[PDB]
Amino acid sequence: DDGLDEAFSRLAQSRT
Amino acid sequence: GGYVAPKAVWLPAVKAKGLEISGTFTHRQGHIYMEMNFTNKALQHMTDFAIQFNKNSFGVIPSTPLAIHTPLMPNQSIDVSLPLNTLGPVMKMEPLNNLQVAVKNNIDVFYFSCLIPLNVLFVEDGKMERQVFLATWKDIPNENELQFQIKECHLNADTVSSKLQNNNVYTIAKRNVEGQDMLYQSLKLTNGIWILAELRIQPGNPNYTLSLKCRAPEVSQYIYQVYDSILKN
Repeated sequence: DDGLDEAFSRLAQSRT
Repeated sequence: GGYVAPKAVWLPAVKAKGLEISGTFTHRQGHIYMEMNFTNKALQHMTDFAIQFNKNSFGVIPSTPLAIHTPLMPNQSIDVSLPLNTLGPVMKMEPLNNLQVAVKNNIDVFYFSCLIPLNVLFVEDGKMERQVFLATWKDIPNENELQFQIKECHLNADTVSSKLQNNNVYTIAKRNVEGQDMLYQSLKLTNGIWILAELRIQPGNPNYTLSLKCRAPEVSQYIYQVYDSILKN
Protein backbone atom coordinates (compact mmCIF):
# COMPACT_ATOMS: atom_id res chain seq x y z
CA ASP A 1 0.00 0.00 0.00
CA ASP A 2 2.44 2.76 1.14
CA GLY A 3 5.24 0.72 -0.44
CA LEU A 4 7.23 0.68 2.80
CA ASP A 5 7.10 -3.04 3.58
CA GLU A 6 10.44 -3.58 1.84
CA ALA A 7 12.06 -0.85 4.00
CA PHE A 8 10.74 -2.50 7.14
CA SER A 9 12.03 -5.88 5.92
CA ARG A 10 15.46 -4.34 5.33
CA LEU A 11 15.44 -2.85 8.81
CA ALA A 12 14.60 -6.23 10.31
CA GLN A 13 17.28 -7.94 8.17
CA SER A 14 19.93 -5.43 9.28
CA ARG A 15 19.40 -6.32 12.95
CA THR A 16 19.28 -10.15 12.77
CA GLY B 1 -10.07 -2.99 27.84
CA GLY B 2 -6.58 -2.12 29.02
CA TYR B 3 -4.67 -3.86 31.78
CA VAL B 4 -5.65 -2.86 35.34
CA ALA B 5 -3.58 -4.15 38.25
CA PRO B 6 -5.51 -5.64 41.21
CA LYS B 7 -6.03 -3.10 44.02
CA ALA B 8 -3.08 -2.95 46.46
CA VAL B 9 -3.06 -1.52 49.99
CA TRP B 10 -1.58 1.98 49.76
CA LEU B 11 -2.45 3.09 53.31
CA PRO B 12 -2.92 0.32 55.89
CA ALA B 13 -5.31 0.93 58.78
CA VAL B 14 -2.47 0.31 61.26
CA LYS B 15 -0.69 3.38 59.94
CA ALA B 16 -3.79 5.61 59.65
CA LYS B 17 -5.88 5.36 62.82
CA GLY B 18 -8.23 2.82 61.29
CA LEU B 19 -8.51 4.14 57.72
CA GLU B 20 -7.45 1.64 55.04
CA ILE B 21 -7.08 2.70 51.40
CA SER B 22 -6.57 0.17 48.62
CA GLY B 23 -6.16 1.40 45.06
CA THR B 24 -5.39 1.04 41.39
CA PHE B 25 -5.26 3.17 38.25
CA THR B 26 -7.45 2.84 35.15
CA HIS B 27 -7.49 4.52 31.87
CA ARG B 28 -10.55 4.13 29.66
CA GLN B 29 -10.80 6.22 26.50
CA GLY B 30 -8.11 8.63 27.64
CA HIS B 31 -9.70 9.34 31.04
CA ILE B 32 -7.34 8.41 33.82
CA TYR B 33 -8.77 7.42 37.23
CA MET B 34 -7.42 6.56 40.64
CA GLU B 35 -9.88 3.89 41.75
CA MET B 36 -9.85 3.37 45.50
CA ASN B 37 -11.63 1.55 48.28
CA PHE B 38 -11.72 3.35 51.67
CA THR B 39 -12.50 1.16 54.70
CA ASN B 40 -13.13 2.39 58.26
CA LYS B 41 -11.83 -0.30 60.70
CA ALA B 42 -12.05 2.07 63.68
CA LEU B 43 -14.77 2.76 66.29
CA GLN B 44 -15.56 6.32 65.29
CA HIS B 45 -17.04 7.70 62.08
CA MET B 46 -14.88 9.46 59.50
CA THR B 47 -15.79 12.65 57.62
CA ASP B 48 -14.24 15.70 55.89
CA PHE B 49 -12.19 13.67 53.41
CA ALA B 50 -9.81 15.45 51.01
CA ILE B 51 -6.75 14.42 48.97
CA GLN B 52 -3.66 16.22 47.57
CA PHE B 53 -0.88 15.01 45.28
CA ASN B 54 2.68 16.30 45.47
CA LYS B 55 4.24 17.48 42.22
CA ASN B 56 5.37 14.52 40.19
CA SER B 57 7.21 13.54 37.03
CA PHE B 58 4.19 13.53 34.68
CA GLY B 59 2.20 16.32 36.34
CA VAL B 60 -0.61 14.07 37.53
CA ILE B 61 -3.23 15.80 39.64
CA PRO B 62 -6.87 15.20 40.60
CA SER B 63 -9.47 16.81 38.36
CA THR B 64 -12.06 17.15 41.14
CA PRO B 65 -12.27 17.14 44.95
CA LEU B 66 -12.85 13.79 46.62
CA ALA B 67 -16.44 12.46 46.22
CA ILE B 68 -17.73 11.75 49.80
CA HIS B 69 -21.07 13.17 51.03
CA THR B 70 -21.85 11.26 54.21
CA PRO B 71 -19.81 9.84 57.13
CA LEU B 72 -17.94 6.59 56.60
CA MET B 73 -19.12 4.57 59.59
CA PRO B 74 -17.32 1.85 61.55
CA ASN B 75 -16.84 -1.30 59.44
CA GLN B 76 -18.12 0.42 56.26
CA SER B 77 -16.24 0.33 52.95
CA ILE B 78 -16.84 2.67 49.97
CA ASP B 79 -15.55 2.72 46.38
CA VAL B 80 -14.12 6.09 45.29
CA SER B 81 -13.38 6.96 41.64
CA LEU B 82 -11.07 9.98 41.36
CA PRO B 83 -10.56 11.47 37.90
CA LEU B 84 -7.03 12.70 37.17
CA ASN B 85 -5.35 14.79 34.52
CA THR B 86 -1.76 15.54 33.52
CA LEU B 87 -1.88 19.36 33.57
CA GLY B 88 -0.45 19.75 37.05
CA PRO B 89 2.91 20.86 38.45
CA VAL B 90 5.97 18.82 37.48
CA MET B 91 8.87 17.60 39.59
CA LYS B 92 11.10 14.65 38.71
CA MET B 93 10.57 11.76 41.16
CA GLU B 94 12.53 8.62 42.04
CA PRO B 95 11.40 6.14 41.05
CA LEU B 96 10.18 8.05 38.04
CA ASN B 97 6.59 6.90 38.54
CA ASN B 98 6.37 7.60 42.27
CA LEU B 99 3.39 9.60 43.47
CA GLN B 100 3.33 11.21 46.94
CA VAL B 101 -0.19 11.62 48.36
CA ALA B 102 -1.80 13.17 51.44
CA VAL B 103 -5.30 12.11 52.48
CA LYS B 104 -7.07 13.70 55.40
CA ASN B 105 -10.30 13.14 57.31
CA ASN B 106 -11.62 14.67 60.53
CA ILE B 107 -9.16 12.66 62.63
CA ASP B 108 -5.79 13.39 60.98
CA VAL B 109 -3.76 13.73 57.79
CA PHE B 110 -1.97 10.70 56.38
CA TYR B 111 0.87 10.66 53.86
CA PHE B 112 1.73 7.73 51.58
CA SER B 113 3.22 6.95 48.23
CA CYS B 114 2.22 4.69 45.34
CA LEU B 115 3.49 3.91 41.88
CA ILE B 116 1.61 5.00 38.75
CA PRO B 117 1.83 2.24 36.13
CA LEU B 118 3.08 3.91 32.99
CA ASN B 119 0.42 2.36 30.77
CA VAL B 120 -2.27 4.60 32.17
CA LEU B 121 -0.17 7.48 30.70
CA PHE B 122 -0.16 6.00 27.14
CA VAL B 123 -2.34 8.25 24.96
CA GLU B 124 -4.84 7.14 22.39
CA ASP B 125 -3.04 9.02 19.58
CA GLY B 126 0.16 7.02 19.78
CA LYS B 127 0.20 5.36 16.35
CA MET B 128 3.25 6.72 14.48
CA GLU B 129 3.06 7.13 10.69
CA ARG B 130 5.25 4.52 9.01
CA GLN B 131 7.57 6.91 7.17
CA VAL B 132 8.07 8.87 10.40
CA PHE B 133 8.83 5.63 12.30
CA LEU B 134 11.58 4.65 9.88
CA ALA B 135 13.10 8.12 10.01
CA THR B 136 12.83 8.28 13.82
CA TRP B 137 14.32 4.82 14.39
CA LYS B 138 17.31 5.84 12.21
CA ASP B 139 17.54 9.32 13.78
CA ILE B 140 17.42 8.32 17.47
CA PRO B 141 21.03 7.47 18.42
CA ASN B 142 21.81 3.74 18.61
CA GLU B 143 23.27 4.37 22.08
CA ASN B 144 19.71 5.11 23.27
CA GLU B 145 18.56 1.60 22.35
CA LEU B 146 17.88 -0.64 25.34
CA GLN B 147 16.98 -4.36 25.15
CA PHE B 148 14.95 -6.52 27.50
CA GLN B 149 13.94 -10.12 27.76
CA ILE B 150 10.24 -10.78 28.22
CA LYS B 151 10.59 -14.20 29.83
CA GLU B 152 8.25 -17.19 29.53
CA CYS B 153 5.79 -15.54 27.15
CA HIS B 154 4.58 -17.90 24.39
CA LEU B 155 1.67 -15.93 22.90
CA ASN B 156 1.70 -15.72 19.13
CA ALA B 157 2.26 -12.43 17.30
CA ASP B 158 -1.41 -11.72 16.63
CA THR B 159 -2.32 -12.09 20.29
CA VAL B 160 0.59 -9.93 21.41
CA SER B 161 -0.41 -7.17 18.94
CA SER B 162 -4.03 -7.24 20.07
CA LYS B 163 -3.28 -7.09 23.81
CA LEU B 164 -0.84 -4.27 23.24
CA GLN B 165 -3.26 -2.32 21.00
CA ASN B 166 -5.87 -2.54 23.78
CA ASN B 167 -3.32 -0.64 25.88
CA ASN B 168 -2.54 2.03 23.25
CA VAL B 169 0.69 0.40 22.02
CA TYR B 170 0.31 0.23 18.26
CA THR B 171 1.83 -2.21 15.81
CA ILE B 172 3.09 -0.20 12.81
CA ALA B 173 4.59 -3.15 10.87
CA LYS B 174 5.12 -6.86 11.17
CA ARG B 175 7.84 -8.66 9.22
CA ASN B 176 9.00 -12.30 9.24
CA VAL B 177 12.76 -12.60 8.79
CA GLU B 178 14.85 -15.80 9.15
CA GLY B 179 11.72 -17.45 10.60
CA GLN B 180 11.20 -14.83 13.31
CA ASP B 181 8.37 -12.33 13.71
CA MET B 182 9.51 -8.72 14.07
CA LEU B 183 6.89 -6.34 15.37
CA TYR B 184 7.54 -2.60 15.07
CA GLN B 185 5.50 -0.64 17.61
CA SER B 186 4.88 2.92 18.87
CA LEU B 187 3.33 4.57 21.87
CA LYS B 188 3.23 8.11 23.17
CA LEU B 189 3.07 9.39 26.79
CA THR B 190 0.83 12.15 28.10
CA ASN B 191 3.86 14.46 28.19
CA GLY B 192 4.61 14.00 24.48
CA ILE B 193 7.45 11.48 24.69
CA TRP B 194 7.44 8.81 21.95
CA ILE B 195 8.79 5.33 22.50
CA LEU B 196 9.53 3.10 19.55
CA ALA B 197 9.80 -0.67 19.93
CA GLU B 198 10.88 -3.77 18.11
CA LEU B 199 9.52 -7.02 19.55
CA ARG B 200 11.22 -10.23 18.33
CA ILE B 201 9.32 -13.54 18.55
CA GLN B 202 10.86 -16.91 17.59
CA PRO B 203 10.02 -20.56 17.43
CA GLY B 204 12.75 -21.99 19.71
CA ASN B 205 13.14 -19.25 22.34
CA PRO B 206 10.90 -19.01 25.46
CA ASN B 207 11.67 -15.33 25.76
CA TYR B 208 10.71 -12.47 23.46
CA THR B 209 13.31 -9.75 22.88
CA LEU B 210 12.05 -6.18 23.29
CA SER B 211 14.21 -3.34 21.99
CA LEU B 212 13.20 0.17 22.91
CA LYS B 213 14.30 3.50 21.42
CA CYS B 214 13.44 6.73 23.12
CA ARG B 215 15.00 10.18 23.21
CA ALA B 216 14.61 10.00 27.02
CA PRO B 217 15.96 6.46 27.65
CA GLU B 218 15.37 6.72 31.42
CA VAL B 219 11.70 5.87 30.75
CA SER B 220 12.55 2.61 28.92
CA GLN B 221 12.79 0.33 31.99
CA TYR B 222 9.31 1.44 33.09
CA ILE B 223 7.91 0.70 29.61
CA TYR B 224 9.45 -2.78 29.80
CA GLN B 225 7.76 -3.36 33.18
CA VAL B 226 4.35 -2.62 31.80
CA TYR B 227 4.96 -4.61 28.52
CA ASP B 228 5.73 -7.52 30.75
CA SER B 229 2.60 -6.98 32.86
CA ILE B 230 0.32 -6.63 29.82
CA LEU B 231 1.65 -9.78 28.11
CA LYS B 232 1.60 -11.90 31.30
CA ASN B 233 -1.97 -10.83 32.15
